Amino acid sequence: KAGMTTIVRDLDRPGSKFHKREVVEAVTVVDTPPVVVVGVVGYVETPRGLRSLTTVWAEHLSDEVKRRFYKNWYKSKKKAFTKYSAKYAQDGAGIERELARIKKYASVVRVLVHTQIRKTPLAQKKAHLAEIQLNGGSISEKVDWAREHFEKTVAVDSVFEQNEMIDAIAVTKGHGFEGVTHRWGTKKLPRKTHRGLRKVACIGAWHPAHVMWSVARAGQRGYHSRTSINHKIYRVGKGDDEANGATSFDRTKKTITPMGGFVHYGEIKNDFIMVKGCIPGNRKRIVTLRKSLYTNTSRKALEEVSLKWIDTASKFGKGRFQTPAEKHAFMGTLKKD
Amino acid sequence: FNSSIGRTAQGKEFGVTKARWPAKSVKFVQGLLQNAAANAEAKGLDATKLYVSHIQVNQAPKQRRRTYRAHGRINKYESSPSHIELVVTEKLTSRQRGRIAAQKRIA
Amino acid sequence: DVVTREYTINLHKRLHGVSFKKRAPRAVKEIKKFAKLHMGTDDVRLAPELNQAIWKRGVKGVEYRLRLRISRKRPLFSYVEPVLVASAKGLQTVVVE
RNA sequence: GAAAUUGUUGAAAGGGAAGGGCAUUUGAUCAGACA
RNA sequence: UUCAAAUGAGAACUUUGAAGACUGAAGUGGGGAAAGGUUCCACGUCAACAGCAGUUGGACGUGGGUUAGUCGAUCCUAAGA
RNA sequence: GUGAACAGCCUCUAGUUGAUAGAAUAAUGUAGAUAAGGGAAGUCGGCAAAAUAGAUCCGUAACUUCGGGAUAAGGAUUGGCUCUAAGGGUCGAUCAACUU
RNA sequence: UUGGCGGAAAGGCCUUGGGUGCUUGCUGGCGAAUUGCAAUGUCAUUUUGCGUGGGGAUAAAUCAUUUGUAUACGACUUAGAUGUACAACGGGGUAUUGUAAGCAGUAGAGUAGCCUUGUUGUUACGAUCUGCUGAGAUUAAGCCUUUGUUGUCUGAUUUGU
Ligand SMILES: [Cl-]
Ligand SMILES: [Cl-]
Ligand SMILES: [Cl-]
Ligand SMILES: [Mg+2]
Ligand SMILES: [Mg+2]
Ligand SMILES: [Mg+2]
Ligand SMILES: [Mg+2]
Ligand SMILES: [Mg+2]
Ligand SMILES: [Mg+2]
Ligand SMILES: [Mg+2]
Ligand SMILES: [Mg+2]
Ligand SMILES: [Mg+2]
Ligand SMILES: [Mg+2]
Ligand SMILES: [Mg+2]
Ligand SMILES: [Mg+2]
Ligand SMILES: [Mg+2]
Ligand SMILES: [Mg+2]
Ligand SMILES: [Mg+2]
Ligand SMILES: [Mg+2]
Ligand SMILES: [Mg+2]
Ligand SMILES: [Mg+2]
Ligand SMILES: [Mg+2]
Repeated sequence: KAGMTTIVRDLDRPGSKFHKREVVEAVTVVDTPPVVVVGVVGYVETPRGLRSLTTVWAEHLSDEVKRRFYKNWYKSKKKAFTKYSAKYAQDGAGIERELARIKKYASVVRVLVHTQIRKTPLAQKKAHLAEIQLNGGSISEKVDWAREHFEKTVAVDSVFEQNEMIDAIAVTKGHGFEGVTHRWGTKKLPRKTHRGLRKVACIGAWHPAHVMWSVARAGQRGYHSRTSINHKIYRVGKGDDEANGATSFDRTKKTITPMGGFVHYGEIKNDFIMVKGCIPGNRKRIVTLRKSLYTNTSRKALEEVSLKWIDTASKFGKGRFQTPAEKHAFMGTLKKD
Repeated sequence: FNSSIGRTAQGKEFGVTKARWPAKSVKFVQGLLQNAAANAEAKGLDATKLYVSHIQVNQAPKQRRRTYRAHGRINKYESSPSHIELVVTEKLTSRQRGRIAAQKRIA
Repeated sequence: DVVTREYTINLHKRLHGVSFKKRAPRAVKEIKKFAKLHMGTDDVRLAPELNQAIWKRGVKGVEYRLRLRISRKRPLFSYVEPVLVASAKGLQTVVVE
């Protein structure tokens, strides 16, 4: 997640007062460089639930993924996957043997992918590794697809498209220990209250002689897992395309990055996804975008969205200019130049 | 004696969460370790083999002061002294017999 | 080894949001921490002339920038002195022969 | 130089108390007849 | 409150210098009545006391110090005894 | 010095710099504060808080023991700078005050 | 040893070939005692340790330091042994305020002084105004960026089927 901005578009909604009229909406931008496939995993149905049977890794792994396996990378000998790579040094009978096992027994196939964290302006340098399920085709086709994509990159435009409802999964911003008044939204006690007023006056009756689980108590606020659904994609952005922040109406040559860069994040030099509304999590946090679990047809979806204007003024203050050229034209020459 | 004390990451070496840095008690122990090593050298023991084979702390008689409380009351205000000592050192029935006899001549 | 260099320390960002009664004493400890980072010496000694420069405008009137001369001498310790300049702006690290 | 209470060493047990009664297993320890 | 030096086995707290501050003349200044009784001053010294510390102290040990014809008491009488 | 002022605020002389410290800045507190639109709907009750505030000029009701009520209520003005007028002492001259 | 099958916790089942042992399917020949008239009369499989020799493999974690997407303390998330490395400064961008100091002016309500009484007399005092000047200052402390400058990069502890 990089940050938020504003867009202007026409509303296509018959029967509404603002039909065929411009509306102003907030959007969230997610920086999405291509992910790299580095393995596959097969799952077997069991009376006790799904069980992973075998994992097969790619022959070569970059230092980004290898950093995930270390806590003290700078002191390590970097021996990870050194003996496993020897399985490819032969004809490949060992690798082919495990792939046949996945084809024969597995009923669910997932691929191990990792982000290219070096392409972001972040300082982490350690990539995030995750499993993504493959849908479509038979079990053999899924394994063959995973095998051919080892050490390759998959772009975001091959997964999502325009005007598609997606779900965002992330961890919310943390706030530490919080009192009941803001953690749960209980009423503040009168000003006359002795011993403090940001509390719950009665936490339980005499019987049962215990505090119940359903009573509001002070504790940790934030940093929770959340799954927010039904977010429409407004734009699938291209990293190498100049005029990312341009529309068919604005026609100015400008990228999606606002003047001065995204606050606390930086510049967007990769592909991005523009999502209507707000998304759980703060800036610089890793997020997972997932396709919807059902076919939505409430006419809020299926609507074709065409952006007219994208705000690129500075978010570090009351920004007034979209581009440096606009500032120079309005102000003229300065003593600095 | 660790009730309601803080916890630190430096306790993971000894598999605990609660640990502290009692500087004053450390200095008293250091002085006695120095004295014991000097005594060992005077006797003629090998310093490289010395290990602490005995160390023991006992309660000394308390030293008493007074503290003043609300509504004109007086409570005690006492110290807990210690006694410290340490030592360093250089590092068949007849039926059973018949069965045994039978087995000897059987193999 | 023994070396003398001149530094510019940004005290504005190091005293951001500090209680007014503690800003000048905090600047003393920040300078000692600053000398530890660059010279790697546990012992840091501040000249009384530098102490006057820090407290020039009261307990809460510390300058935004200070020009410091740091000398590492003989196991080793760092000695910090002020440098008399019109302004501390636009100066980078230089080595003093 | 007793008890409450405490340190060290040794042995033993411990899934929201501990202690007790009857019986036996296991470990440790011990008197009595060799007429 | 801060920097440095001196002393010391040991210094956030002792001494000196420098800096930053406060009381702001109905004072955190300069004297007294009552009450206390050597707490005054010098040297030596840190077990206990100064609810942290201590080389410092109204602490501990040993000594020194209060000079009137004119300042008070003394004399007079008050309510009263 | 400011000002009506032994008010509050700052300084000179003189005297102190003494009250366990270091690090961090969660909840809940104690103390000090600010809030869009509404304006007592809160509460036993405007509790608490807010508003008003010096001075000069204008203006001031019922009632009344004629003394009051009264700062009733209700309005206006206030910096800095450069000037002007008036208000004195001693013997035409000469010298010296902040008041409007 | 050959081949096949079994993934629900497969760790098992079936099969090919030869070697070697036994065979009570049938007929023989030797041995047993004394544990004294019974005494479980000791024939199982659990785990671990120390010594033999026959192969096999040559790492990490924690503390300390650092980061703020985290945080009462622990915990969490990052970085650091030669580099699209990290840090401290500097430069640029982005922001906030609203035109710095200094110098100059035939700007400026007016009032004084001098000789030379000057058809802007000069010289002093004078809130303020104008020009240089959308200037100057501040800008990550939880903003972005960097072919510049100067540095930094082997301390401690513990873990084995
Ligand atoms: Cl009492
Ligand atoms: Cl609070
Ligand atoms: Cl932390
Ligand atoms: Mg809410
Ligand atoms: Mg009350
Ligand atoms: Mg913003
Ligand atoms: Mg407890
Ligand atoms: Mg507590
Ligand atoms: Mg008390
Ligand atoms: Mg009392
Ligand atoms: Mg005795
Ligand atoms: Mg006892
Ligand atoms: Mg005051
Ligand atoms: Mg003052
Ligand atoms: Mg004295
Ligand atoms: Mg004490
Ligand atoms: Mg002491
Ligand atoms: Mg309001
Ligand atoms: Mg309002
Ligand atoms: Mg009401
Ligand atoms: Mg009500
Ligand atoms: Mg009130």
